[PDB]
Amino acid sequence: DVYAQEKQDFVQHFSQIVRVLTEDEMGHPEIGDAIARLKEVLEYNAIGGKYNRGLTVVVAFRELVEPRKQDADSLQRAWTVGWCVELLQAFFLVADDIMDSSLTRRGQICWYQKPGVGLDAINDANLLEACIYRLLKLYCREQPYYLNLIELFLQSSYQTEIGQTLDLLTAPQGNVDLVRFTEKRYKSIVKYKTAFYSFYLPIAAAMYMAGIDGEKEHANAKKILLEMGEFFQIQDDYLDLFGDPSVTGKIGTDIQDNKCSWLVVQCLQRATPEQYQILKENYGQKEAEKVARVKALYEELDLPAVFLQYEEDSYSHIMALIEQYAAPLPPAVFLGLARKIYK
Amino acid sequence: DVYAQEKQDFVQHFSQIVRVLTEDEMGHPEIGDAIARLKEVLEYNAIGGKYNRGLTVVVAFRELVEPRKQDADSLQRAWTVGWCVELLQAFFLVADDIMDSSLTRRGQICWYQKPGVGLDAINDANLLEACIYRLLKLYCREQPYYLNLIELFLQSSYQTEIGQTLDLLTAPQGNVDLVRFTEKRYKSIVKYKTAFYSFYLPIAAAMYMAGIDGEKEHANAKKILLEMGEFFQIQDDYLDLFGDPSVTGKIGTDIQDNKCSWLVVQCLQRATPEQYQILKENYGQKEAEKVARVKALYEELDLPAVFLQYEEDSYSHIMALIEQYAAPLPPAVFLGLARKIYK
Ligand SMILES: CC(=O)Nc1cc(-c2cccc3ccccc23)c2nc(/C=C/P(=O)(O)O)ccc2c1
Ligand SMILES: CC(=O)Nc1cc(-c2cccc3ccccc23)c2nc(/C=C/P(=O)(O)O)ccc2c1
Repeated sequence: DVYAQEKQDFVQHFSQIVRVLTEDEMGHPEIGDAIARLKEVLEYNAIGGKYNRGLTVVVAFRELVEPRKQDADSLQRAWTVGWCVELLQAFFLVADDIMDSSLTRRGQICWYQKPGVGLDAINDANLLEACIYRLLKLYCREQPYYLNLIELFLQSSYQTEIGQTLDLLTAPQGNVDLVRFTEKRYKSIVKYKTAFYSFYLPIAAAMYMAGIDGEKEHANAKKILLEMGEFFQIQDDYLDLFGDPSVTGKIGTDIQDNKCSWLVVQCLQRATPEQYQILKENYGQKEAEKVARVKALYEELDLPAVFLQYEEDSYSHIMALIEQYAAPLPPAVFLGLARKIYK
Repeated sequence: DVYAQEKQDFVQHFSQIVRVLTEDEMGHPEIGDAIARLKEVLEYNAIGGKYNRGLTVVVAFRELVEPRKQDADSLQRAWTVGWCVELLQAFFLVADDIMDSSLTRRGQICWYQKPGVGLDAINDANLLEACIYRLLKLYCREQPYYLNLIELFLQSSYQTEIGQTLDLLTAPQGNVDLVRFTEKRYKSIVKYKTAFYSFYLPIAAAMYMAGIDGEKEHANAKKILLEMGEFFQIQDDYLDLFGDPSVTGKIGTDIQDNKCSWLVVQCLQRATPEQYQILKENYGQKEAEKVARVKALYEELDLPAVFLQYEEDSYSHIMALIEQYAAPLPPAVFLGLARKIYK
């Protein structure tokens, strides 16, 4: 498995990334302390996840470039670009965790929750973002796709932030309103908040690294990748509730947290005025009594079967997209990822 | 006065900036709400200040470019780049206000303190940052200084964030330690936190817009501009305490807020072990009794005269820098600004 293989050389490349990002401290000892803090931030925040978005950059680079044109240097840049994706994510997670008052991330305490950190994590989240562009400069400045990468990370930050704004408008911190939890609104939040950076960004960055810079190829890649993104989030919402917590490594939280899960959208789409009332009361409460009452309504409305039919239809449609829009890219670029996303 | 003049056309250009930044909503009504929120953010945060950094871009552009080469379009871009500086600042202020738990900014309630906003201002601060690069793309993508501007805003965000990290390490939220309040540390905080974006960035952006892209000219501009920045912050710390609040439009806060003011650095530099003890007790307290006791120690240590001698020496040195490093730029570029900074 292309991913499992690559994981070692990718994670060992983090040591280099940090060394390089703490190198300006040598010529400027004045900022040494801030750099020392920068090291803590990266070491805590960029490490610990599965590195799936970062690894997509590498996997795609290897499938888009001739093994002859995959010299030591190209690879060093490929791992760096994957790391910039992880850095982009680490920045939205640090920030999101502050914004949603989260306690834990990847099982460990959120960076902002650490004693001594707090709201100083806001500046930390900005520093993780700064590193993206610092790395792009250090590794890619002489490459023709340099401006291309800069722009894509930028466009992706804005897409995500715009997505976050939409999500923050939909489910406010102290407001319960299932009215604005529509299918049309859900797909948008997922497109802007998740899909762009999670799916478009990693292949898109490898495409540019391979010299595939065409507006249309990118648009074809985007057509496919955004749809995969839509399925991924819908699956994440399903696995949050109905998913066995052993394999996933997560416990049900969407219901308590008033989140705009696909389940609630579907529940709202298919409900009698009386069925809507029960959810109105139970959804959003930190009481196992009410949390179990919501799962009982989803079950009654046969949503686990509305999802199974959706996963069946989605995989079908994604293959129909791959057939239609892969060319001239190798279908393996999208098939490798689809394999990971669907079961 | 070059600034006072320019202010009108600059502030009227904000209407265009917002129109342009809310234009993607027309082709994507899905995100309309987020864009509507983006409008609130810009309208509140980017408007209300003196626009001094933004106006420096314009003033410098006008002094670096031949009036013949100052066509309608060049000007539209010049006002946009000035606006990107204001947008850069609006982003550090929104974030800083959250980080330091500030109540008011420019007399009005901090954006995060507004009912319904709160920590959602973190995402807002990120959106103001996104707009910089969105504008640069919309107005400057066909220009040879395009990558140059992108990079400078990026380098300046990181410089500022690195500065912020240093400042957050120096004076922690619940920790009183005057030991790390050194001259060497103060100059660094000021260089990274304030000087780079406030002084280098605006002239530097106009330089690139004028086709002055040389590493050495920029380094010469930087030599001068960073020194001006050092004087500006030292003056801001002085005016915070000893300055008449009518002309300034601010009331003394540094002492209560445990801030690494130049005054405290000087007080610490020139103090008997007994004089240090009095400050140790009084500095950082929300009690008019202790706040007045600190101002009495600064007064006794003749710091208002240590500042007057410093302002005398600084203006002298800044002129010696202008003589030495202005060429081939017109000295008026730096003299116009120095005029504004010194009395
Ligand atoms: C059927 C199924 O459970 N699929 C599946 C597939 C992936 C996934 C794999 C490869 C590339 C990706 C590229 C983009 C998005 C996802 C992926 C996946 N990723 C994560 C990310 C962890 P982190 O890196 O945040 O710490 C979590 C759960 C996942 C589940
Ligand atoms: C002797 C003296 O008080 N000088 C003086 C000069 C300026 C200043 C002028 C022009 C360009 C600049 C460019 C960079 C920095 C400062 C300046 C100045 N700016 C501000 C910024 C306000 P805002 O725009 O935050 O809302 C506040 C006080 C100021 C005082």
